[PDB]
Amino acid sequence: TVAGQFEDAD
Amino acid sequence: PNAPACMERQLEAARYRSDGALLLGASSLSGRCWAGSLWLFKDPCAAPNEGFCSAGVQTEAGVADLTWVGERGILVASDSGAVELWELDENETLIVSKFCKYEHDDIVSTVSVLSSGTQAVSGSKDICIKVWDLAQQVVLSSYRAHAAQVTCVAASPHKDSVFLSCSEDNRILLWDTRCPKPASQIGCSAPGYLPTSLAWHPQQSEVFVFGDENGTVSLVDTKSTSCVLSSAVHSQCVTGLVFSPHSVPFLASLSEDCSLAVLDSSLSELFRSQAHRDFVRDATWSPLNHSLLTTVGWDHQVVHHVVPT
Amino acid sequence: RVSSGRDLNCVPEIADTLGAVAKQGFDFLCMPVFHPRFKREFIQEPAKNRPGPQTRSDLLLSGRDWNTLIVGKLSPWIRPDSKVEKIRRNSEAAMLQELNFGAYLGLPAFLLPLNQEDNTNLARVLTNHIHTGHHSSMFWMRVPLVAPEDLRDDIIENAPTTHTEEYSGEEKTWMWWHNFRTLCDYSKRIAVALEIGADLPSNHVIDRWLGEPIKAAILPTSIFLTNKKGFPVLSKMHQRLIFRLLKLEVQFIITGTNHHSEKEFCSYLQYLEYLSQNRPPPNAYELFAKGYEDYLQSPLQPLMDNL
Amino acid sequence: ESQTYEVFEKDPIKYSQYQQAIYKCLLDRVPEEEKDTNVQVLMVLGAGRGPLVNASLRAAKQADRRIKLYAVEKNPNAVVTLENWQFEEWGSQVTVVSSDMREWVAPEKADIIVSELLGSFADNELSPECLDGAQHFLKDDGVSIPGEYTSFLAPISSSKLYNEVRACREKDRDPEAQFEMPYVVRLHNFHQLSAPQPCFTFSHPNRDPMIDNNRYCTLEFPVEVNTVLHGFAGYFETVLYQDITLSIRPETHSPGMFSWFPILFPIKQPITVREGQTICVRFWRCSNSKKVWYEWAVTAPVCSAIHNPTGRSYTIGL
Amino acid sequence: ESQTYEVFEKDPIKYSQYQQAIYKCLLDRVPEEEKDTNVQVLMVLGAGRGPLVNASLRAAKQADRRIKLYAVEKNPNAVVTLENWQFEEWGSQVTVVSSDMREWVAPEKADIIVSELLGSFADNELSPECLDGAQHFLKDDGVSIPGEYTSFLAPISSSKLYNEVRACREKDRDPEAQFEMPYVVRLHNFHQLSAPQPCFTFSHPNRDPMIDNNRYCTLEFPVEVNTVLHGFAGYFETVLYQDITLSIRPETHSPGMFSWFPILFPIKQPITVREGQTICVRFWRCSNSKKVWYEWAVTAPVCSAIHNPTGRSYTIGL
Amino acid sequence: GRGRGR
Amino acid sequence: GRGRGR
Amino acid sequence: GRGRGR
Ligand SMILES: Nc1ncnc2c1ncn2[C@@H]1O[C@H](C[C@@H](N)CC[C@H](N)C(=O)O)[C@@H](O)[C@H]1O
Ligand SMILES: Nc1ncnc2c1ncn2[C@@H]1O[C@H](C[C@@H](N)CC[C@H](N)C(=O)O)[C@@H](O)[C@H]1O
Repeated sequence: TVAGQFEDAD
Repeated sequence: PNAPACMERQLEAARYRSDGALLLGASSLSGRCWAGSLWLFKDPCAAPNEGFCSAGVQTEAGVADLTWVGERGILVASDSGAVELWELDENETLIVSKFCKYEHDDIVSTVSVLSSGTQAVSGSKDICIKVWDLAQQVVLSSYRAHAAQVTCVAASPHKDSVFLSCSEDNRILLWDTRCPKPASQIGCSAPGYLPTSLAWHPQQSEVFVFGDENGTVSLVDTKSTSCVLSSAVHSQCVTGLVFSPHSVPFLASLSEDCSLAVLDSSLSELFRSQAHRDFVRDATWSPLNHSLLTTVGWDHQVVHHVVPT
Repeated sequence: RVSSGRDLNCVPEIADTLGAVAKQGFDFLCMPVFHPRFKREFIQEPAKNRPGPQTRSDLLLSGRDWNTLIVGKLSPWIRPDSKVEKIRRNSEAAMLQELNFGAYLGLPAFLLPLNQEDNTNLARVLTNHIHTGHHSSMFWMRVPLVAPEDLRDDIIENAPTTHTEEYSGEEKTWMWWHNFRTLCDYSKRIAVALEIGADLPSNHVIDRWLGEPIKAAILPTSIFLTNKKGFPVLSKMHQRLIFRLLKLEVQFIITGTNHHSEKEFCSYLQYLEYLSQNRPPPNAYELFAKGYEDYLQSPLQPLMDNL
Repeated sequence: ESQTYEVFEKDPIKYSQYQQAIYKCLLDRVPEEEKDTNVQVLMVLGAGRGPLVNASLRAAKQADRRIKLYAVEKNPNAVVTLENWQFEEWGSQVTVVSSDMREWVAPEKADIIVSELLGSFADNELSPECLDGAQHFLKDDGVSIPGEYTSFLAPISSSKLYNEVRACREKDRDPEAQFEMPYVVRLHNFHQLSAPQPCFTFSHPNRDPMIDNNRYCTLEFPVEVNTVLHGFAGYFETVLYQDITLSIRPETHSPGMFSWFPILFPIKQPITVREGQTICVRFWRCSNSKKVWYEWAVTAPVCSAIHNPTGRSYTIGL
Repeated sequence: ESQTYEVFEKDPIKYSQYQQAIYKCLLDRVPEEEKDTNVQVLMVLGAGRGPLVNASLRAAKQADRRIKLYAVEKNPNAVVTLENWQFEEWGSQVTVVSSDMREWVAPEKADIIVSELLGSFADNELSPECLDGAQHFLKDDGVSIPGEYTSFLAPISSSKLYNEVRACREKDRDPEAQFEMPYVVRLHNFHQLSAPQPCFTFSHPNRDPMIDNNRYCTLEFPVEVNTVLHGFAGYFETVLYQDITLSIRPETHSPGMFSWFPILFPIKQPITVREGQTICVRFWRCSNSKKVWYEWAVTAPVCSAIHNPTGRSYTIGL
Repeated sequence: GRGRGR
Repeated sequence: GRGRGR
Repeated sequence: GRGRGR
């Protein structure tokens, strides 16, 4: 749903 | 008292309030619903009749342990891995949930309150101990020093931020959270049998007692060279240990063998009983009469004993 | 889809718990058949005569639901390898009772732990149960990749940890497994359910593990990292391991509590879906070979017989 | 398993007839003048998951006779389900016993004992042994439901059944053991060479000073088809109480009832038969206080080996 | 068979030791001032053909103590010989009973119980079960002969014995079954890797609140040379009464005794061993109220499958 | 096995 | 049987 | 046979 919901943690 | 209709048939915790009121936590370990409940009796004798309970409430899940946070605060450990705090109303007629957190994984096996009274310590079966600030309503700290289930924890009654913890990995650790690497590994130095319960001596500092699987109550000193004196009083594991409020406390021990044993300072069996028909879960000394001991077990009984103190 | 399940040890009521689990998108629930804290005795007179039911009845669920939705767990208090004769005997009796009840319910799988090095008595009891009657319940052994003793923090003053490489010491958990299946004689009804844990071991250890008959993989919710948006995520090594496991068609079991309270628990499962998709799609060879993997077939002999 | 009991409970005819028999027995035993004061002790043996207990309670309610009920069950999981039922619904009226009836010592003498231990063959599941063990705690005037049961045999020809039996070769076993054990089959594709004839009869309670279950029977079956005999199909009938009956025999098959399938006793070698050549067969029911087994052989028209001697290939543990 | 008893009676050492133990117990139990009135009731369980009865009579005669002798036997064929003996020589002094001590009801309590049920492993013949059954008719101050027996194990490597056991490939049976059953064999061509260690121990009479014969043992054997473990030899040592003892353990073998041979517990695959390693093995004695079987597994240096799980291959009929 | 068999 | 098997 | 064997 949210854009970049699954983007890796930095 | 607009309380639950009936209790769960497996009493799990008993605690005497300074005023004399008895808090009794029960859970349903069998049947369709595995729920829990708490009850407060202004008259210990009337218990466990649900009609004479001064107050009562039904918890979300089972109740594994509980403790008095003060004169009206009740801190409870739940099978859902949640630690919760309830508060009595001004009239002490209703138990109202105040706080409830699911920080712990698995099921919280035990809980305790530090001497300061505003902080608590909990141990879970998921290899972890946690220190909470009740006033702040957060988890101050989390530790993983054991390699197996944290069987028991016991706050120091005389020194704040000091508490013992015993696990199934056969380690007894004396945590002093004021310094780095708080765990101290101080113990009997006898890895023979796993510990099962701990108890600080109310009067003597740095001196405590513990129990193992084979029902051997051992008295040890923190500052000593692991020197201990032990007695094989029970034929089964010692589920709990309680010290009397006398100036020379007697040690009350209850075991899986469904028996009670009151021992002197020398661990000599001063009195014994086998009234219960099942596991004895908890015992507590009545503040009004120091010779009266109230014990609760899974047989759904509250047994009052008069000890020859 | 990626078969995913939920691991719970506190189930106040089955109906609502299953409703909530299904709503979150899980496919099966791992639960205790008996209450975890309800100790039971079998050789002590006052205790063995305990009245009343010993557990919730099977009538609560349809026979289909038991056979597909539920996975039994062994009670934590059962320690068949205890040093005390009484405790050992009680643990044996309790484990046998729980396994028999699981068979009675016809559970598809039953989850047992391997948290300690020595498991000879447990293996003996399980083998005895297998060679007794006819039942089809698989057994999943929960074996951490890293032993619990090695994952504890350096908090003890008198028992400090060691930073030695311990190349041979990282395989110990596998040994625990290897012995166990050896004791049970490579029974086809025993499978592994390894627990990922926070930190991964050397890549060779993971490669060795991937050759074992892994059926499930336990993901604690504590290993998921938090991204800048507050959602759970996994590190690169964890992502690679998850890809390799997905290539094996393993069943993922999310365990623990919702650490990312701001979000929903389903957020965890969704992430696995995001990993399920976007993975390298199968090539022509893999698609061709699908359906024939680890399936033994005799070679052709065109000279002797006609194709 | 749970599914076994679940499929058992799908049959309404058996439990309805059990309820009818219990109701009639209660009416007979308790006269109207003693309705308020007389309470009958009823013991349900092998209560399983409790359908028999529910039937007994409904029969007592409709007959308006007071009853006190015991439910004996040896399976611990069925015991768990029964205890949950008792706590939830039945209450103090039903007392659950988790013990084998042969070893249990009852606190009271039962007025009625209701049981269901009838396999495809009448006494396949050792109903006689369990009931004779339970008789010791029955009243001198007590009643046992089912009252009596008989088993029937009928020769059958089935190339398909013989082929499937021959295909039951189990490695790690005597090569010809599959032919020495009975199977329960629907016998959809078969030819019956004669009407079934009674084989064994059992009645309870057994007041005979001799108490033995070993039996020997000989049967003659006229043949009018000149075919090949492949095995023996076994059915059974039972009288629960007076008129109330329950059977699976084709001529008197209970309508709708589907809880049992005919049993099959194979023969090692097919035997050709002619227009005459009455088929003479012999059946033995033997035991040794630790096992029970059946031995059968055909003596006419052409003899055959004795099957399953000394329980060599198939036995039922006591 | 009669030949078995014939070979049994050849050994004089066993019966001489039994007579000595009896004699001593009688002397201890009957003081001189009560010599002519204190008549001790002595029961010989599993009397067999008489040898124990003759030994008891000789011990009583040489001790000058009055005795009253019962001889219990279940084998009817041996009962015939016992009755002939009693009618001919013993007379009314000896009462012969044709029953099983586990079900017989003695008319009165007995001061002493004499039995010779010891097997090669001292429990493979279910001596503990029979003696526990017999204990119900023993006086509170009674004595049991043997009063205690221990069974010892010792690893052994023998290619010849391994090949022999491999050659015991029976038909219509699991090909690996031969490796899951103990064998009693005269160990001649074998190498013993370590000294035997006590495996199991039983004592009678048993007065503890709980009576259970299920046992679990773990043994560690140091090894000082490269070798190939092939099995475990098993011996026993019995303390008949005080110093009077019988043993077949090599370091304390009873001189001249030949009535017992060591038992052999094989393992499926040979286990290579190196000096400095320790062979860790585990033994289980399990019983299900109808059978008694052993289960053994090798845990170190390399694991091996549990042998004979649930008495799959070898069982002793209770 | 629906009916009366395994 | 696919591949080169049976 | 002799000894203690069948
Ligand atoms: N000797 C015995 N003592 C006690 N229960 C027994 C014995 N033999 C069989 N049973 C039980 O009898 C039951 C058989 C019945 N459940 C069969 C279906 C029947 N309609 C019922 O539900 O009662 C099983 O639960 C068996 O465990
Ligand atoms: N449970 C039992 N009840 C009665 N007799 C038994 C039982 N078990 C074994 N026996 C008998 O015990 C005897 C064993 C002895 N004969 C062994 C040799 C011994 N030297 C003797 O001749 O007495 C056999 O005759 C068995 O039939």
